[PDB]
Amino acid sequence: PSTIEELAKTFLDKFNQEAEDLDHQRSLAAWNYNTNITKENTEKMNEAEAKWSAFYEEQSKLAKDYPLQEIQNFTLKRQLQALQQSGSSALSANKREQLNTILNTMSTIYSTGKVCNPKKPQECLLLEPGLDEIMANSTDYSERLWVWEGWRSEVGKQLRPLYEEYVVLKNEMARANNYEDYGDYWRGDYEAEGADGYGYNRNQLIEDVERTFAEIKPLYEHLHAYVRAKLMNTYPSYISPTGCLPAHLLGDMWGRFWTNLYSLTVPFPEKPNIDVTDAMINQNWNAVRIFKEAEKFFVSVGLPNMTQGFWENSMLTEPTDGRKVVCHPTAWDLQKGDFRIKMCTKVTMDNFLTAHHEMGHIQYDMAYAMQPYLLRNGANEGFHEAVGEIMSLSASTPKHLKSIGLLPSDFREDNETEINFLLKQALTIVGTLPFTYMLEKWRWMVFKGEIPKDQWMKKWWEMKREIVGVMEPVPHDETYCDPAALYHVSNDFSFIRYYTRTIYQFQFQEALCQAAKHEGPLHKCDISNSTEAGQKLLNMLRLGKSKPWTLALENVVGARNMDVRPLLNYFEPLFGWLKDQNRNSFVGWNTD
Amino acid sequence: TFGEVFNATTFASVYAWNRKRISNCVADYSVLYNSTSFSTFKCYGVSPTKLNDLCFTNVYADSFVVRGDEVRQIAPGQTGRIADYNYKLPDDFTGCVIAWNSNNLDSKVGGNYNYLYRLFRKSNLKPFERDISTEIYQAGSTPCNGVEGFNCYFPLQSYGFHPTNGVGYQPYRVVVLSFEL
Ligand SMILES: *[C@@H]1O[C@H](CO)[C@@H](O[C@@H]2O[C@H](CO)[C@@H](O[C@@H]3O[C@H](CO)[C@@H](O)[C@H](O)[C@@H]3O)[C@H](O)[C@H]2NC(C)=O)[C@H](O)[C@H]1NC(C)=O
Ligand SMILES: *[C@@H]1O[C@H](CO)[C@@H](O[C@@H]2O[C@H](CO)[C@@H](O)[C@H](O)[C@H]2NC(C)=O)[C@H](O)[C@H]1NC(C)=O
Ligand SMILES: *[C@@H]1O[C@H](CO)[C@@H](O[C@@H]2O[C@H](CO)[C@@H](O)[C@H](O)[C@H]2NC(C)=O)[C@H](O)[C@H]1NC(C)=O
Ligand SMILES: *[C@@H]1O[C@H](CO)[C@@H](O)[C@H](O)[C@H]1NC(C)=O
Repeated sequence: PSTIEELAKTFLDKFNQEAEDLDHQRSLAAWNYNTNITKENTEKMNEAEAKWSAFYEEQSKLAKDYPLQEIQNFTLKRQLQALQQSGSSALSANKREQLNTILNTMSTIYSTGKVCNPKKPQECLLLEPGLDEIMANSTDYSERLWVWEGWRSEVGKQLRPLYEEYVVLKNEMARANNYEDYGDYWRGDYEAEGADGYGYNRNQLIEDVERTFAEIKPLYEHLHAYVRAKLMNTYPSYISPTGCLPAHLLGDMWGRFWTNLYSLTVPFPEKPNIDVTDAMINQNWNAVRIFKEAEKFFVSVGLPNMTQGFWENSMLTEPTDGRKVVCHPTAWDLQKGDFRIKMCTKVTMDNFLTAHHEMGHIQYDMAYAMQPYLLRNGANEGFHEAVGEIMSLSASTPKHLKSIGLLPSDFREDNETEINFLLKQALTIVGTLPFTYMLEKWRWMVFKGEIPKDQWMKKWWEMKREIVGVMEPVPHDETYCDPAALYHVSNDFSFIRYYTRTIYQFQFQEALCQAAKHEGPLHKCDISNSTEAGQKLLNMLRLGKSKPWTLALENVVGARNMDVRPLLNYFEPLFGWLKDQNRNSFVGWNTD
Repeated sequence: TFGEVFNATTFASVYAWNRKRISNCVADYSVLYNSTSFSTFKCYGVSPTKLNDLCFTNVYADSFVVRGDEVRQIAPGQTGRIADYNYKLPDDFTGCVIAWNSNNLDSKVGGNYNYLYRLFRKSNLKPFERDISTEIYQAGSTPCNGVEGFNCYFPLQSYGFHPTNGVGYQPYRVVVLSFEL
């Protein structure tokens, strides 16, 4: 006579063990493919994935067989709920197949969708390493424009039909799963069941996003006017001082990041931005040294140093020996206590900075290994790169790298450079906050039925001008599908992470700096050498997904919910400068 | 005289823990207690130095291999999965526990799943009890007809040992010496 909760717990224990084992085995299988791309290794990685995938579905059904309402241990309940989310198999089997075909085709199109300009048609560059390398450093409006509508026309026509069906299937699934619509499904991820004043509801998320964006908007506007102005001197005939910005000119295929506008919008080109790569190069540093310096950083605050297995097994540089591998930074938890990083790093300041967040990931991974497999993750999708970006912030401090011999003692960063850097930070960091919020607002509304198919494009761009203060060269009707041209949209990826993650980092860095009694501007804080912050950073690092991320956060930063104050505060210096620079000009968009 | 047990090529998996008894005191603990390799050597109810002076009624050598992490379990008053369902040692235990890293021997590239361990059991081992039954663990009220299904699980699973593993999840051998007074 063993209660349903009891019996269920027993289920989990068996799961965790079966799951751990299989996950490790996939993991290794995938690690050999990555570090060693070989036809055989490809085959083996797919096979092993297939067993993991199959296994997961089987176990998910069974999980459902325990009635969620019956469980009383919330800590238990949370692993359970997480497991028993049905996949795309909680509906017709004949529908399911259709859906996967849609998806594979989309990515497929998107994957290899090449565009060709009228002139030199035979050029017909590819999205991957073609257009993108243009949009980034091209100041010809005509060039940039053709590279913009082409992609949006070509794949758009193809993607529009697919997308509509895509929507219908996903709503059928969400509804199947007692969800209002796909939108509300994705808003599940931020749900908290702690129910002791720490609970969280998928409805609260929309309100909270909107509210915070409301508080961000002032900042955004002034960044926007400044950047518009500098652009005018570059693309003088097309921009209008009381209006929005034409999209193609934002450095990327979409204006996700104004990073590439720095050359154009640098406030003081006289003072070069401080690049410590020549320092490293001339000091005959190597990849290993970089990662070792990182390690020290974590140690100095209180974190463990990396496993022996980490140095032994990890790939930290491109294989000299003719092993072709895709090279992107990655931080792996291979689930048996084997932790590793796979960035084929090269010697630059940036890589140095990167390794501090990739290692940051790893330290997270290590921190919650005592938690059970299901609970073995950061409390929501934001935290993991929210914590692996925060180390890249302390690590980049001029204080910090002076400290480790980054430059000459008493470097004395001047305010001209300091502001110059802050702005660069803002192009990428504040640049994308509106972009992102507007996109997930469109998708959320679509999924709730708030937008008809014929009003799709009309409502999308109406939102772009209103919120992002961006406008499109040519009008687009409902033949054009533009939002699908973004990877994450057309590859069925949730997208609001980018926003929440960005508000997370600074609440963190601000609580850690406030704990390391740092004084003065928040952007020069460096937490190194402070165990006080370390221990308190850990205290949340250990929980993993085990407590409602609201409690997770409140431990670190004393607040149960997102607050944008630390963002504003981090950027406050650039703010005041921007108001000055915009003292004599117009701030705002006019929609047309 | 017991050199053969320690350096044996292969070890019993923990649920079938091996028991070997010795009749001759020709062998000494000089070589053992003075050994760099032994990662653990907790002697309970005795003095590791004092061992060479005495001889005892019954000597008992149980050998088996576990997860690094789990070595802490083999000791009096220890409650865990291994101590509950695999090799409980009685509190009033007088003897000595020995363990050493066994990575190079027991884990192979691509894994060595051959060592196993008992996951469920309807109740805890009695000190030094050995249970090797393979009957399906009927957690539920519904009885399982000798096949694992909803609410009944096979109770034996296999340690996965790879050279890459973490130390805690790395495989070390263990030998426990029991003394009769
Ligand atoms: C964190 O605290 C440690 C503890 O001191 C700091 O390490 C030390 O940093 C100082 C400043 O760069 C270095 O000082 C030099 O020491 C030598 C003697 O070893 C002396 O001849 C020089 O005149 C100079 O004072 C020292 O090398 C270094 N020592 C060690 C063991 O690392 C570290 O800089 C602190 N970091 C931060 C960010 O606060
Ligand atoms: C990269 O992958 C290849 C193939 O997946 C590995 O080649 C195998 O090498 C072992 C060891 O000699 C042979 O037994 C297999 O027959 C090989 N497989 C094939 C089909 O070539 C290669 O060793 C890997 N290289 C490393 C170490 O990264
Ligand atoms: C990380 O740093 C600490 C430094 O104290 C290491 O802890 C000890 O390091 C010495 C090495 O001189 C060892 O002899 C000790 O055994 C270590 N402590 C323990 C509890 O074993 C720690 O080992 C370092 N990292 C690694 C991977 O060993
Ligand atoms: C095991 O073999 C090695 C080499 O022969 C030896 O050093 C060791 O002492 C042997 N066993 C024991 C129990 O010491």
